[PDB]
Amino acid sequence: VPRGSHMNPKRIRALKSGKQGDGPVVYWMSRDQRAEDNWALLFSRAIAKEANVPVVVVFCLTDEFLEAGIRQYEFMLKGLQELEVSLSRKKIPSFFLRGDPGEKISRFVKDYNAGTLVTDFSPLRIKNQWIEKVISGISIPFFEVDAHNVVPCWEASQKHEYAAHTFRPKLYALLPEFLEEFPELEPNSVTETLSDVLETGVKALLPERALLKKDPLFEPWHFEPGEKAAKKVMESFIADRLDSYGALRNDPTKNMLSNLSPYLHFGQISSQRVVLEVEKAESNPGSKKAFLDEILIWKEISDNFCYYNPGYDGFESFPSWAKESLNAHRNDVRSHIYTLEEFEAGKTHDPLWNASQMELLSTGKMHGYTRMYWAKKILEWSESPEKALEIAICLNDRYELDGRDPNGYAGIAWSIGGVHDRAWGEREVTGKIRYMSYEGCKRKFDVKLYIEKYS
DNA sequence: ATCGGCTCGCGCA
DNA sequence: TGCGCGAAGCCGAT
Ligand SMILES: Cc1cc2nc3c(=O)[nH]c(=O)nc-3n(C[C@H](O)[C@H](O)[C@H](O)COP(=O)(O)OP(=O)(O)OC[C@H]3O[C@@H](n4cnc5c(N)ncnc54)[C@H](O)[C@@H]3O)c2cc1C
Repeated sequence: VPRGSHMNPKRIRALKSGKQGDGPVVYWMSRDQRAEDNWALLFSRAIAKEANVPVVVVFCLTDEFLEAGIRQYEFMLKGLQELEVSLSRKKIPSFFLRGDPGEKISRFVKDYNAGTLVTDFSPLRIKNQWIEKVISGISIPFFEVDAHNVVPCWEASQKHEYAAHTFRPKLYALLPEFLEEFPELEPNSVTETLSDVLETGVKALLPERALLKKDPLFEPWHFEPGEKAAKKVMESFIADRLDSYGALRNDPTKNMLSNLSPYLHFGQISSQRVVLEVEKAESNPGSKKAFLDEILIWKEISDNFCYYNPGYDGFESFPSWAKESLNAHRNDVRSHIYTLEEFEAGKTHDPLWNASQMELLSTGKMHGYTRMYWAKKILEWSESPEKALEIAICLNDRYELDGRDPNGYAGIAWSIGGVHDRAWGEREVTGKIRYMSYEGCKRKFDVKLYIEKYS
C-alpha cells in the first residue's frame, strides 16, 4: 500500500505477505493488456519508485488458446505487438512466457530475483487456481489490483447480488470516490520470446478454422485490434453514436452500439476511461443513463456474479425458482431438437436464429439484442437445460471476440437460468423463464433486413 | 408484517 | 411505433 494522491489503496489487496526483495517489481499482466489507464501497472510503477527499482511486465501465454479459434488469437497477439512497442517507449521491458502460469511465473520470479509481484484481477476460476499455485511457490509479497472495474469488485459488494436494482444503488454510492482521472505512466529510470514467432507457431496450430462450402468465414477487417484502435472506436461512438444509443441500441439493423466489448474483454481500453469521457459528453441524457447502466452496472455485476458463484457456468448457479421450473419441464416434448453441430452451422428452421449465428460466425460479434434471442432458443430446442448451457457457452466462447468473459457467463445465465431476472408466464419446456419470440422481434425492428444482411 | 418494483408478449392509438 | 397492462417470484425498505 504505497503513497500517492491518485492512488486509492482500496483498489489493491495483498494475496501474500512477505519480505520485500531487492529486485524489480514484476507486473504479471493477464486481463488488462494496455499501458494507459491501468491501475495495476500504475501501482506497480509506484511501488517501484519507492524501492528505487525498475518495473517490468511479464505475460504468460497458456495453451488455452487452442480451445477457441484463430480469431481471438490474432486479435490478442496483434494487440500485444503494439503494447510491447508502447512499453518500450516508457523504458518498461516486457517478457512473454509460454506455459502454465503456475510453473512459469514462479520460475521467472526466482530467476530474475523479483522483489514484488503484482497482478490484475479476474473472477474466472482458472485465474484463482494459477494464483494459489504461485503463492505456494514464491517468498516475495504478492499483490492484486482491480484494473478492470471502476469500483473494485470486492468493494462494490460483499455478496452475490440478486438483481441490478439492488446493486445499482450500491455502485453509484461509490462512484464519487472511485471515478477519477488516471495519472500518466512515469517511465523507468533504472532499466521476451519473439511475439512474431508465437504468432506463427500457434496460428498453424489451428487447422480447425471455421470455413465454408473451403473459404474461411471470419472477416477480420471489422475491428482493428490494439490500444490505439480502441481509442478511435471510443471517440467515434461519442461523436456519432452516443446520441442515438438510447433509442437504437436494441435495433440490430443499425450499427449504433459502441463496439467496445472486444477491446474491453482483452483490457485494451479501460471502462473507467470510457465512463470518464461519456460523463463529460453533452449528449441526450436518456442515452447517457442507458449506456452508463450497461458499462457500469451490468458489466461489473457480471464480475460480481462470477466472483461469488464459482459454479457461474453451471445449472447450480441458477436461482431456485428457475431450477424448480426447468426441472419440472424436463420431460416436455420439445418442438425441435438440434445438436451442437446443427446450431453451430446455422441449420435451424428459424431464419432469424440462423442469421444471428451467421453474424457471429462472420463478424465475431453478435448484436446485443439477438444474443438474448440466440441463447433463449438454444434452451427451447435442446434436449435438456444442461445441454443448452453447454451449447450456448461453447458457441459463445468459440466465436465471440469478447467471449471467455464474465459478461458471457452472466449473460448466458440471464438468458437460460434467469440469473439477474425474474419469473414470467408459465410455458412448456421453458417454464417460467422469460420468453422471446420471432413475432416479438418483428414488432421492434426490421427482422427481414437483418436476415438478408447475413444470408 | 407487508407491499413496491423489477433490462418479455400483447392489444390498441 | 410508443404506451399500459399482464404474469409471476422474490428482494429489501418500511
Ligand atoms: C447470451 C449472451 C452472451 C453474452 N456474451 C457476452 C460476452 O461473451 N462478452 C461480453 O463482453 N458481453 C456479452 N454479453 C453482453 C452483451 O451482449 C455484450 O456486452 C454487448 O453486446 C457487447 O457489444 P457492445 O459493447 O458494442 O454493446 P454496448 O451497448 O456499446 O455496451 C457497452 C458495454 O456495456 C457492457 N454491457 C453491455 N451489455 C451487457 C450485458 N448484458 N452484460 C454485461 N455487460 C454488458 C459491455 O461491457 C459493453 O461492452 C452477452 C449477452 C448475452 C445475452
